[PDB]
Amino acid sequence: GTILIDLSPDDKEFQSVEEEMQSTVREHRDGGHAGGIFNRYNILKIQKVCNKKLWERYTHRRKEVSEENHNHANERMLFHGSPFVNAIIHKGFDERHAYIGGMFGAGIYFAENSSKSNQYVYGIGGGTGCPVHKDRSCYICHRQLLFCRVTLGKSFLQFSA
Amino acid sequence: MAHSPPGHHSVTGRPSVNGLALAEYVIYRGEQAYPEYLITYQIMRPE
Ligand SMILES: CCOC(=O)c1ccc(-c2cc(=O)c3ccccc3o2)cc1
Ligand SMILES: [Zn+2]
Repeated sequence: GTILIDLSPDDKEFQSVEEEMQSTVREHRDGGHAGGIFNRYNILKIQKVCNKKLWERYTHRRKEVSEENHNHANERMLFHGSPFVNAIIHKGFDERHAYIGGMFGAGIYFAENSSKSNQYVYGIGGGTGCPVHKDRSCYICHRQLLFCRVTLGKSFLQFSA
Repeated sequence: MAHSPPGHHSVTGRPSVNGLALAEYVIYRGEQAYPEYLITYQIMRPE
């Protein structure tokens, strides 16, 4: 059911997304062990993901949340990095994409920092790095992230280190 | 997959120590997220 539509780098939708990606890079306390050492990205491509059935599933659940939270879905756009990106774009997020040992419990995790999501592109802690060179800091291999629409509704606030 | 705290639909991880770190979020239902954009990229080696 999924189709991918390529955005032109001249489209403002491309530019608005690229800017979100670039401006939310930060330094990480691991000094780059998991995600690599970098201040910015070379964006090679941005594609819009279109799936009718996955969209209606999202919008149906978004209405339920909104109605339980003073008509406020509390919808954000957030980053997600994962070895499962290909399964996610075809079949949607489920319990298989959960971070079972995450600090806030076994769920699906999203970041405001693109660089934080980048730490999981090759697996937890960056795994063993890119498939071709076994390098968590590979400057050659192509990486993929998702920029997702996420319904937070009433969110439990957990302060943390 | 676990459940959200009773009365909540998600968790917000808010860094209290690092000022420069933005928030992280968790949902416990797959249908509360839609993967809109697929971004292909390389990280770049600093100068
Ligand atoms: C073997 C696949 O590993 C997972 O279960 C897994 C774990 C975490 C993530 C993931 C992906 C993220 O984008 C992310 C963002 C903020 C905080 C934590 C995050 O964690 C993706 C997949
Ligand atoms: Zn590589």
